[PDB]
Amino acid sequence: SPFHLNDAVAIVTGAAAGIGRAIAGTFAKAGASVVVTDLKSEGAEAVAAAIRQAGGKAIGLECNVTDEQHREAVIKAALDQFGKITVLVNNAGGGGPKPFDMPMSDFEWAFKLNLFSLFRLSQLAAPHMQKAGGGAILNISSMAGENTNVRMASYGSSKAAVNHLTRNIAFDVGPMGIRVNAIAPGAIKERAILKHTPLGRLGEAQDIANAALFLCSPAAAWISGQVLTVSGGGVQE
Amino acid sequence: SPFHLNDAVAIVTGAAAGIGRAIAGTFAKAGASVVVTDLKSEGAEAVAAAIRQAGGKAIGLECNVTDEQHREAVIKAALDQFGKITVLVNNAGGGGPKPFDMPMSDFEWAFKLNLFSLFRLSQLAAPHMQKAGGGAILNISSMAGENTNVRMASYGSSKAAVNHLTRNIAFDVGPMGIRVNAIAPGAIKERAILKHTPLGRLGEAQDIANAALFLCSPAAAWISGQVLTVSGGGVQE
Ligand SMILES: NC(=O)c1ccc[n+]([C@@H]2O[C@H](COP(=O)([O-])OP(=O)(O)OC[C@H]3O[C@@H](n4cnc5c(N)ncnc54)[C@H](O)[C@@H]3O)[C@@H](O)[C@H]2O)c1
Ligand SMILES: NC(=O)c1ccc[n+]([C@@H]2O[C@H](COP(=O)([O-])OP(=O)(O)OC[C@H]3O[C@@H](n4cnc5c(N)ncnc54)[C@H](O)[C@@H]3O)[C@@H](O)[C@H]2O)c1
Repeated sequence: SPFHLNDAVAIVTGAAAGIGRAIAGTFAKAGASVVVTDLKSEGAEAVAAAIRQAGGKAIGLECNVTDEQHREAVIKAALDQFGKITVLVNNAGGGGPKPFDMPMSDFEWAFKLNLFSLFRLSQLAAPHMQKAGGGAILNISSMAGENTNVRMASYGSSKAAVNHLTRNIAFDVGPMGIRVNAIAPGAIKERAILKHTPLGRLGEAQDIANAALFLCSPAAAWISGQVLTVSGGGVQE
Repeated sequence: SPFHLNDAVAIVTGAAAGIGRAIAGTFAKAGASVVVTDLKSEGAEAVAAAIRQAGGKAIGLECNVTDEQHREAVIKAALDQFGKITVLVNNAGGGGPKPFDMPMSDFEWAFKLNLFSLFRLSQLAAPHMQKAGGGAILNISSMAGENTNVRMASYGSSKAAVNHLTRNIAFDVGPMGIRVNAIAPGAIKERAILKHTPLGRLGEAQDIANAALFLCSPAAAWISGQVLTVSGGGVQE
């Protein structure tokens, strides 16, 4: 079936917990060899070890995605261990509400963490994807990227930039055989949140991971440049 | 796995050819009992017979989706044949370039065919989907819904209303356990088209059917109100 990742090699960032952990484990179960990375070296090792215990192939490494030396070490470790790179999941990111008069370093950090990092990791992975005959990049954005609200100058604008980068670089890397899509996750684990969620329950990490698996699999081979919101039907961030 | 449709009953409209035919055959392979419907009675029967011959469960019926008597008969036949309805794929639609000074009968027909039909079928299916424990509605839209161009007054505007209807009614039926999503196909089957298509190839019916299966399966149980464009990375109609 096209919904598997047979013979894939997937790098997942921010994968020690939450969404990134669920994607790592789901991708391994679907047949991918997984390079599990996280800011915290022990958290990444834990998830890679759990994947190996369950029968999958995985290694875990420390990677601060804002550190160019860490980025290059992940690319090299994927190639040394598994010989190619075909999938990159840019899940590491962060931030949140901040006042309009925030220090400029806070505003700039949001772009370094949420945007400059993945872009650079996309640059680093793309030639190896092309040489492997194609691949898939997946960016984890945020519903703040399409929404408008108070205290969102840095978080909303940096995640919107992730969305627009996704749509644009699909044109650049399509001819290399590479698809690029994004997922905007909703609230993943109260009564207030449920009032704005038509499906009436909070999201699970597995919900994001199932959509990630689709967008990174051959079942989505002709889908690129899309931002898919996984929110239970809700629109409010 | 979450990408199967076991014990589902899916109504697919406009399913004698093209995208609807691929959805019907794909959904049956994934486990659904399929009610194949089309304006052309004999085309729908041929597709259902091929599904049965491949080992699936299907019946074929005539249904002009613009005819309220046909819409009621299809709902009743799905319940009479399989006892429930859990998936509705509103694929029947049409239209195309028309001059700005078109007869009003042409302008209104685009809304009768592309929008009023699917709204009514969604109304008729929804109470049965709730009694069956929940369900999924999938609307087949068009990239003309979000694009802007000449000669698009009726086709572009009516397909855009489908996109917005999808997002809005997800709020209404979410509490009934029903998800509503749309797929906007691009160029599904030249040099000019490929020039604006990053992935370098024309779209196939099976590309739409693979996305349809994802969005109607438990793998997308917390995805609603989305419009997924399947276009090879392209943005132009
Ligand atoms: N606003 C929203 O709607 C929303 C909601 C949830 C998640 N998200 C996005 O999803 C992604 C994952 O978030 P989450 O909620 O699962 O986070 P989480 O806190 O559950 O886990 C994040 C993981 O990433 C790691 N990490 C943090 N900074 C890092 C860095 N610089 N380099 C590498 N790894 C790092 C952490 O150690 C942690 O293990 C993020 O991009 C986040 O912005 C957005
Ligand atoms: N604009 C785009 O980019 C684009 C491209 C492809 C498809 N689409 C959409 O996808 C859907 C299917 O398109 P396709 O290319 O597979 O069409 P198709 O011509 O291959 O087949 C469509 C089927 O629908 C049936 N049909 C026509 N009118 C009907 C009616 N009133 N009631 C019931 N059935 C009817 C036909 O008999 C035919 O079997 C349509 O909604 C179409 O608008 C849009």
